Amino acid sequence: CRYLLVRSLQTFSQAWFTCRRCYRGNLVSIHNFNINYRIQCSVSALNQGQVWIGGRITGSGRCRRFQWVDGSRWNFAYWAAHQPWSRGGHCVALCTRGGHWRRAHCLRRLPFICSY
Repeated sequence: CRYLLVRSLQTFSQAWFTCRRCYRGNLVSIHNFNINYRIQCSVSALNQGQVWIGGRITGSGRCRRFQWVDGSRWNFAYWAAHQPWSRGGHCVALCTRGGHWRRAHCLRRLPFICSY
């Protein structure tokens, strides 16, 4: 799997289409700790505090489940302390320090990681 850091600040919806349109790929799915760490290393030189990953919440009410926008199975999560269930939104952002994930409102411009 290859990861590409796009430093331009885009909303989550803009970032997913751009990966598909510019790089023929998707927002990164993260299936284990080694990938999370490799990405963390790739974003450590970002002055931006958070990056978009391909994680989103789907469904309603009690049937709320996490999904990858590439459709792969959700088998790993590296949540920050007090994350998720924070009500901060339906999209997932990786913290550039420590690689821990946080919920963010999809209407935020962040850098993002494509996988290809």
